[PDB]
Order: sequence, then C-alpha cells, then structure tokens
Amino acid sequence: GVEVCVKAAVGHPDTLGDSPFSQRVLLTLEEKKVPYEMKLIDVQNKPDWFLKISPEGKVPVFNGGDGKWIPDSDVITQVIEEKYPTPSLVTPPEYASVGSKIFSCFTTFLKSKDPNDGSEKALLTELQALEEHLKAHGPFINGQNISAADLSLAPKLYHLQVALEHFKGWKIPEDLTNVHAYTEALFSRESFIKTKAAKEHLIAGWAPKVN
Ligand SMILES: O=C1O[C@H]([C@@H](O)CO)C(O)=C1O
Repeated sequence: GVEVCVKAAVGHPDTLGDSPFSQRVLLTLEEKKVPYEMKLIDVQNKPDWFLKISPEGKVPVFNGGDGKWIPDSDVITQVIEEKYPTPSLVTPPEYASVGSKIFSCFTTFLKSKDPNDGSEKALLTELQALEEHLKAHGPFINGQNISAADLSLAPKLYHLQVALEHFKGWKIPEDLTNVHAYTEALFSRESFIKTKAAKEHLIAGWAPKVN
C-alpha cells in the first residue's frame, strides 16, 4: 500500500493543508488512480514517528511500499510515473520548464510592501509567457491531455490566485484568456477538488509571511 505524508492545514491537524508540493504528489496519485493512505503532518508540531522517518522534517515524503520514505516532489512524481505508467503523465522535455518562474515571482510580489518595485511586472511577464505557450500549445501544457507539468503548476497557480486576490486584491488580467481557461479547467478537476486546501487555510498559511 502506497503512503504519503503531507502538510496539514495550519491550526487544524486533522485537515488537509496547502503545500503545493504535497498537492502535486496527491494529484499524481489521484489522476493515476493509485490507492494510497494519506498521513497528515502538523508541520509546526511534527510527530516523533515522522521525524524518525523524515529526520530533516521534509514534507511530502512518499512510501511506494518498498520500505523507504522518499522526499522531493520532483523525484516522487517520477517514481510514481515509473511504477504506474498508465495513464502516462510524461511531459515532453521541451515543455518541462513552462511556468517554472511563476511561483517564485508570485511569492515575491505577495510579500512585497513596495507597490513599485517591479515585483508585479515580473509576475505578469511570466504569466504572459504562460499565456503565449497555451495560446500555441493549449489547452494543457502538452496540448491535450494532462501531464506532470500540469500537476506541478496547478497547485502553484491556485496559491497565486487565492493569495494575491485576498492579500492584495490583485487578479490575473482577463486579457490572459488561455491562462484563465487553464486554471478553470485544472481547478475544477475531480482530483484537484479532492486534494486542494480550503481557501481559508491557504490564507492562514500565508498570513504570517505577509506580516
Ligand atoms: O510554498 C508553500 O505554500 C504553503 C503556504 O502555507 C506558505 O507557507 C506552504 O506550506 C508551502 O511550502
């Protein structure tokens, strides 16, 4: 039986949390229909049994059954791909890095207390780049259908949308038609609904960092 340890909601240890790296792994298992047991970890009060298997406190960690817990959502989703090849979620190498700078540009903008430091323009630039790729190779990152790159980016765009809307009243411009089509499609997938954090918990996860 496959098991995964993921972040719990801040202040709510029995509730699924908002780690986008955790969600990437959960989405992968859900989309590949792999049965798994989810273990919720309060990352501000990690249980000792967990530190024994993840001594650096890394979350998520994945146990494919083969008697070992592995970290790093990149590595984990590759291991899952190898163990459960169908449906294939392989993203072509040429598209692997589509949207790679979006999350970091988002977190900088989110935490920016200077409305004119160019952190917004940076984010738009990356969003613009994503909009161009989907315009040419939509609807997903590999046209159709869904692949690993989508399951990595979707959780991050969810953070961007919810957090920027809440903390800065900022929205992805309507002009970016393909991106809006993209997030609408991805966020409404059964797997995404099942594995996403309630928005209040995502907001709670970011609030201390904003302040
Ligand atoms: O990047 C992340 O988004 C959430 C949020 O809670 C910020 O801490 C978190 O746990 C991640 O590591």
